[PDB]
Amino acid sequence: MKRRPRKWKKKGRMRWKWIKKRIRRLKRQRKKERG
Amino acid sequence: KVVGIKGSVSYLQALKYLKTKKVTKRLKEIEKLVDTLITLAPYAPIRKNYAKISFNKIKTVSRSKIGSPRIKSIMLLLWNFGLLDVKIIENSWYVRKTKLASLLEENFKDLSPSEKLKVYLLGGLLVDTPARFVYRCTLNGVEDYKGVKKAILGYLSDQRSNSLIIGLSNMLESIKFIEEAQAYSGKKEYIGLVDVAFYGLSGLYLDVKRESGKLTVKPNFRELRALYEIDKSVATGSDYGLSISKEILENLANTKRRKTIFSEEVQELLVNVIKENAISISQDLQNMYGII
Amino acid sequence: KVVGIKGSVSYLQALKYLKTKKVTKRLKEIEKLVDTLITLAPYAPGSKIETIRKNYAKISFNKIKTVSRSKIGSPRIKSIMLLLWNFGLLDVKIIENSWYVRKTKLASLLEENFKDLSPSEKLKVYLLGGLLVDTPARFVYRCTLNGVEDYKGVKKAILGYLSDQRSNSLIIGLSNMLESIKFIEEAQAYSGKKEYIGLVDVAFYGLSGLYLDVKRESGKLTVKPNFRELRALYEIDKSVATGSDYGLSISKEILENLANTKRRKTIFSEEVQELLVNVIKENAISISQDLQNMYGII
Amino acid sequence: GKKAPNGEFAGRKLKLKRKKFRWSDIRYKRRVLRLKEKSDPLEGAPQARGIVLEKIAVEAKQPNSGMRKAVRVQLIKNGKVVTAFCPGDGAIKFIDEHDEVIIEGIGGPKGGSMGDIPGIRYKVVKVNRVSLKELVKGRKEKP
Amino acid sequence: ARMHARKRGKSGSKRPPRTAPPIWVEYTVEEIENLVVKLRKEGYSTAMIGTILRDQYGIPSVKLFKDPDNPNRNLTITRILEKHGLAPEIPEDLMFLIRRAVNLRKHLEQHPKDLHSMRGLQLIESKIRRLVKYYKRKGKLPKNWRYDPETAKLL
Amino acid sequence: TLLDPLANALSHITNSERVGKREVYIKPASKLIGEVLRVMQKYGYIGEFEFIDDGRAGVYRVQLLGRINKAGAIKPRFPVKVSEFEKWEKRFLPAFEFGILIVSTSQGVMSHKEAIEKGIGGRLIAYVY
RNA sequence: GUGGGGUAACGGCCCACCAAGCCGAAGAUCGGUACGGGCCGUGAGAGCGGGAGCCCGGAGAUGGACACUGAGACACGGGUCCA
RNA sequence: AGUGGUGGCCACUAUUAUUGGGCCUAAAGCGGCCGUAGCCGGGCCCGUAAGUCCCUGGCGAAAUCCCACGGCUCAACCGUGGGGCUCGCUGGGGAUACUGCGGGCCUUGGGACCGGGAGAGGCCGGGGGUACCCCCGGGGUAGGGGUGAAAUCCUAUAAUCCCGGGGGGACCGCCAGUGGCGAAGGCGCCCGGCUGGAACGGGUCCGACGGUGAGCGCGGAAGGCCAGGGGAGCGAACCGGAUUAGAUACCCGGGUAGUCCUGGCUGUAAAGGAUGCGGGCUAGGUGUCGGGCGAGCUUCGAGCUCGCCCGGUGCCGUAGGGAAGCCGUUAAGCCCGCCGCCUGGGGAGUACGGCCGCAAGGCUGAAACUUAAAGGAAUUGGCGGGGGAGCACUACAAGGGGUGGAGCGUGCGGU
RNA sequence: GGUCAGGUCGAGCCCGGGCUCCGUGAGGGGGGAGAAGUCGUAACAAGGUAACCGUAGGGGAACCUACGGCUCGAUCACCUCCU
Repeated sequence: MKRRPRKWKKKGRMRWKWIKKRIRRLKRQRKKERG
Repeated sequence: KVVGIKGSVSYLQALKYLKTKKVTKRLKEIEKLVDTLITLAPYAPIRKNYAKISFNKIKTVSRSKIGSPRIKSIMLLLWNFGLLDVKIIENSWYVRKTKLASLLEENFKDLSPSEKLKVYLLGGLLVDTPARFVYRCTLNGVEDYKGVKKAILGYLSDQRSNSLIIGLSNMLESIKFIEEAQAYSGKKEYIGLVDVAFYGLSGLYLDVKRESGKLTVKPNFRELRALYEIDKSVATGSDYGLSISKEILENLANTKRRKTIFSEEVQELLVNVIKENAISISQDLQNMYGII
Repeated sequence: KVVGIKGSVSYLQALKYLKTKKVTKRLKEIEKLVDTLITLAPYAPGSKIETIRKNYAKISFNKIKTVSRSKIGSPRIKSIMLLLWNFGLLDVKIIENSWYVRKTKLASLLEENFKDLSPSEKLKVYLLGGLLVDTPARFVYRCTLNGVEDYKGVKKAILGYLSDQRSNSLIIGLSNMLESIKFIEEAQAYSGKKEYIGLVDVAFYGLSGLYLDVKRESGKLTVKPNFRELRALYEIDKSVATGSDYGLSISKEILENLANTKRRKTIFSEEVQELLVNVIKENAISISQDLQNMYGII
Repeated sequence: GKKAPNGEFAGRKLKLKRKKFRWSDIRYKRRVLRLKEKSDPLEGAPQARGIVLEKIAVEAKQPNSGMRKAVRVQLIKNGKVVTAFCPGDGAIKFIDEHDEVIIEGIGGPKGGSMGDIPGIRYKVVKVNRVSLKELVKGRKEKP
Repeated sequence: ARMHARKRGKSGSKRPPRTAPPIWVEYTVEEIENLVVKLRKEGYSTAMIGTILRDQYGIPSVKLFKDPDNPNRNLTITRILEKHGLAPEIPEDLMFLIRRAVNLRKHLEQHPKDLHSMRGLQLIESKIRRLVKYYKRKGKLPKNWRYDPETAKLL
Repeated sequence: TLLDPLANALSHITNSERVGKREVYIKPASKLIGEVLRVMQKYGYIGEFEFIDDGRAGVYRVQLLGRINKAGAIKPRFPVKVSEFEKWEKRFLPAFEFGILIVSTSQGVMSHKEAIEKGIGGRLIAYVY
């Protein structure tokens, strides 16, 4: 999980923690669908 | 590998009250655990529908503080009766729901918990499941594990056994150490799949007696009759080439007709549901245990 | 219940070099790991559950390490131990969240007779001695002799072999292979994604170290023989026929290709080869009953 | 620290360093691996000939306001369908259904879209080989 | 001591740029030989031998007196130890590391949770191995000679 | 760890120049350094340069006449023929024959101008202007 | 490596026997990509790119395979077969 | 007699940086240490002459490149002559400074050793600390608890509270600080033992044994996970009370996992000094920490005052540096050594593939497409349910008068 | 020159299997451009509970909670940097 610090300045975007959690959830679902 | 449990050897005898009307704490605990696992299990009509079991997690799902061995034993039973597909990665457990599950649950969700468990076990026995093999072994007149050990060899001999090979092989694997547990030690320290099969049936028509490492089991012929005709009502299940001997058959004969096990609408509904979907559940059982 | 390992699918691929004299560090660590595993696992007689954990050896993987003060991954150890069990040189029992090991009769003898022999040759004699007696790996080898080229052949072969009832010497081991096939054929026959290794696969490895050559992913794990090595192998086999045919007939094509081949150099010097031949011939009954115990019901 | 390795013998490591980091540029990558070519609709052809299939108007990008006409063109060379801006005031009248037309890059930044109108990459230069600019000037006539 | 602790400390020691031995010193080049062999027969390494020479015997350095047997070379205590065969055959500076290493191995075998001492082991082992890498290149050791965690106990 | 005496020496010289100190003391003296110091003194960039035996590595002492702009040690020892000094001259010196370059040829270390008059190329080692 | 066949000619080129070698992190193998060079375009130059027109060397005749005659060919306007 | 449009290529571009790029705050120095190949490497003496350089033999075809003259009217083109061309090659000779290679000498680099002193260096055993929760008995009635208010909850079966006694788990306050130690994460009750490391003082020994480190290895805060124990308080999820238009929260009452022990995994963070590491140099002043040195005081202490050297650690600050913020011998200044990392924003840390892990997930990592900017410092204003100061009738405290209730006058909106 | 026995090259042909590319594809997801539509106030001043990072659970989303860290935090008193 490469982490670009520039993605943490909150203007025009959500707190980076929550987008990270969202994308992780997406990854879990996609892997599960393939199994 | 070994597929063994400790400590809970006496835990599974508490289903003896299922055929009665008395309800103890253990029985209601089991009734609470079973539906919990069933709902937890996924179902969608292989590697895409398997949930891992983490004991520290499935202990607060219902505020229980239950030891792991009990949890292992209960799903062992659920598989042994063909209600739950279990895959054991080394020191890990993975759970999937079957076709019969989410059909018995689908139609009989509103029955009493005790009768829900009872009908679940009955439906399991009704179809070609490992439990039905043990039931037919009893009907042929087995007393202990050794007769089952002979009957499995007999069944794999005929080469129609391909549908249920791996289940029998797992039983044989377990027996290869349950026999050791009872051969020399009076303490039945561990539980094999055979004992889990004996219990559950004890919750229907059998009676078990722990005896110096052994599991001496006897039938109660009234209920055995009360379910024999039910089995013959829908003959969508093979005897696996076994045959009832005399004494069991005649003891079935010449009896006072005990009460039908449940309400009559329950019996006919259970008949119809499995009749109109027998093929799919049989194929699922082939996936469970069948090879080709 | 399934038996198999993640990750190290191609770790035993490096074992094939032992056919030649080429030396590779992977093979070096494989040999060292085999040596250590056999060293720590004792030959007790367990035939009980209590005998295990009393006269067995508990395996602490974190203690197992190469001689570099460098940790060695667990799945490699799992594979190398599963192989040793598969060849009967060791006995494994997975007591819950633990692994226990005890030597067999083949062990404590194959080591005893060839102590001052080269490491590569030491491992080589271990595989051959595993093959020469009634081993499930030997069943696979005879299946190859019949002309089995993939897992499907082994599946059909064992299904037929269970149509005899004279199969109680390797019933549980072959059942374990059957279920491993059932649960890994889907991987190696559907979706073409290889992430686990069945018992047939770890059997195919080692044979590839002796006389076989195994291709890579076609989904399956297709294989081919080498007739030059097969001639010497079958010669040694028929020298000491202390292992059944299991009702598996040799295809005439393989027999003529054995005939059409010339003489290829024996696996070892004929002196140590004869030593191995006669020590196996001497103690066949004891080893046979031991393998009957830990592969058969009675 | 000092830029390294400034050694008299270390020319190798210098060469691998530079080759490695030249991949960090995007245009060198677009040249070497030919990515534009493997994504090309025009396969590097400065012109093309196609058949118009429909007239479509487009709203400009705000804060600019206006309606720009164009045509969706199926290209004979490979069959793909792409939009094509029509230049010149009062010009789309001279482009119609099922018209042989000649189409050409539109020359925005990076070879992209021009100004307000995004996405569109090409423009119409001749209809039935007759120059669009001429007919916009009106001296000639479409056949 | 910037080798691993990476601190720039300076407790080193100084001598004056005297090219000839002092005049006030009195012992003869053979007298110092007798005294140093006498000391070395007690079981004293070279360092403390020199300390005894400088402190009580007041000899600022053996380096100042040239080797009678070689004018091109300056007399050293160690060369005299070679002369009478009392020089060691492993380099001493490595033998101390050997003994320290084995002792620490014992201590940590009693104490399997002192990871800081484990890193200390990892540190010292590189010291012995680097000095061996040097001495092999010089030929003051057997060219096959190799430390072992077990053999080193014997030394 | 010290690697070369020369880069440090000329760095010391350039540092001392801007601050304007009179005397300097280059600690790691070597046989090469003196052959260097002779050259620009012959061209006048410095006053006397004296060796001092410290007993370890010698120290060179120089007083500065305030006529150095920068004195660098070209470290990667470029070799050069005679017909192409003009290129390298354009790299380290500011104008036509302004300053010098120092090269080492088969004869020894010596200034580049007399080298081209003697017509002997070699390894550039320093420059000062 | 030994000892020979075949070639205009040395050569595993080929054959029989013997031995286990050869290449790889200084990028083997595999894949993508391309006739090589003298040169050509641009740039103060380091350099970057390109190899079509002319000359040298290379190779090819619908794809493949094959033989006669010849000093020289498996031969664009000689021959045979398959597709 | 051309000019315009599109596409492709070099310049622009020090936006590929060997010449010659950046990584504290914008892209980028890695979470830390070790060490292999490789790269860079102390001084002096003897030798070789591979590299390096000079001379000379052959050769690197023509056309093409540059120049003078001549021919076509000059030119383009061509001729004669001169010089270069990728030219990487090769014979012989000469030099030895340096790199290389070989033999000898030397400590300053480095490493070892020894002696007082310092320290939350780590590990093990024992001992102790106040506080909290539970339990038992006595006193004692009528509430406690909590909040902006309450409410849930506890309580008369005796609560809260005070006293006597017993049990349980966690943690070691004040002394405490920019202290100290450690490679980093991190480390604090007292004693006994084992063990690492450094400084300081001494050449006391050896002699370049060194720096860096691709590939490798090692341990490494929290949280999660596996197996067994444990569970005082705290408190993920969850259960209620309350707040609110709505409250899946903030507030309150509970409450499982976790928090602790043993044995493993997971290899993680704004792991930040957002500063990868070693050497040489470059104005200063000032304190604290440890060691040494010199004086003086001393109720004679490992006590007390002043200066210096060494090592560690802060502040201010000259020149210098930098977009500035700021740094400035603890550089982010000038040189010398070695790796990684960066090349407009997003798509993205994604897809696909590989490896690892039991699992969560870790390491590696594009493309199409989209966009005129993103981003950094700093100035002025405006604004803050920020802070400070000074004010009042368009503010309020004191007092008084009075409107909107009825009618009407007047006018606004609407019919 | 024909026929037969054999050898060599072997173009091709049939079957089984491995691999790659293109087309079309039911069906599933997310990414971006538009502004109209709807819900909510998350962040920027202490953004009305400081903000952010690592980890895990929950929630329609903004998000909330829990433990360890950070000053890319304010008002101040302030241990306090200057004073």
